[PDB]
Amino acid sequence: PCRGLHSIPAGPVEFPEIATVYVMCGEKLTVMIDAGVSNSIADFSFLDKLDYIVLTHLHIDHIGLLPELLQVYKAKVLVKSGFKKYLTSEDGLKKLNESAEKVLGDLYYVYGGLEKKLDQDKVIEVEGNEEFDLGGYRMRLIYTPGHARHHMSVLVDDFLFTGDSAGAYFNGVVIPTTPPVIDYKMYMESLKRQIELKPKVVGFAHGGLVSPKIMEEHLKQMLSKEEIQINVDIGGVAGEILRKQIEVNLRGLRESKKS
Ligand SMILES: [Zn+2]
Ligand SMILES: [Zn+2]
Repeated sequence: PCRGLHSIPAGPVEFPEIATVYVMCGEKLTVMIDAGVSNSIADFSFLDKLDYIVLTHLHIDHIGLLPELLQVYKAKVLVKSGFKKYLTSEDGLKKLNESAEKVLGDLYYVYGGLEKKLDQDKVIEVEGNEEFDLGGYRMRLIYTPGHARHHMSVLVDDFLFTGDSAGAYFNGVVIPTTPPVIDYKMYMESLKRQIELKPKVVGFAHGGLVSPKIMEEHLKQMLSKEEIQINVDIGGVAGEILRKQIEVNLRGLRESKKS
C-alpha cells in the first residue's frame, strides 16, 4: 500500500514543477493537498485509494485535476465553508474562470480553466480547524485568509503545507504569492500565525518543500518600503511562464499596499 509523503509536480507540461501536489499516505487515511493545474499530465496512479483532497484554495492552479480524480477515487474534497458553490454549479465555475482569466491573462490558457463542475455530494465544506487521525500521523486544518477568502493551510504533525499564503520559492529566490487581489492585513496575520507554529518543514504550493525560514524571508519581503523587484535565473518557456506569473504577483502586491 501507499505510505510516506509524496511531492508531485502538477504544473503544465511547459513547467511541471511550477506547482506541487502533496500526498500523505497514512495507515488509516490517504490525503492529497491541492489538485494541480487543469492541463497537468501528473500521474497519481501510484495510489490505491484516496480519502480526501484538501484544497488550500480555489484558484484554478490548485483545483485542475479534480474532475478526473473524483471519478477514479472515492475521495471527498474539503473546501473552506461558503465556497462549495463555486465548484458545484455552472455559474460557479464561470465565475472562477472569469476571475482567473482577468488576473492571469495568457497564463489562464497555459494552466487551463475549469470545464466540469463537481458533484455536490463529493464536496464537503469545513471551517478550517478540523482535525483528522491519518493513522500514525495527525492532520489539522488552519484557516489562512489573505491570499484569498477561501484559503486554508494544512498541518500534518510538524509539516506545514501553506498553499499560497506564505510565499513561493524558485531557484533560491523568494517570490510573493500576492496576485490581485489580496487582503494585506489578513495576509500578514495568517503569515505570522504560520511562522509561529514553528513547523520543521514547509510545503509551498509553488516551489515545493522549503525551510520554515523562507516564510520569514517572505514576511520581510512584504514589509519592504522599496518596491519589490524580482529576477529569476531560468530560461526557455518555463522561464517566460514564471516571469509572467511574477509580474502578476508583483502587481497584486503593489495594489495591496495602496488599499
Ligand atoms: Zn493562489
Ligand atoms: Zn497558486
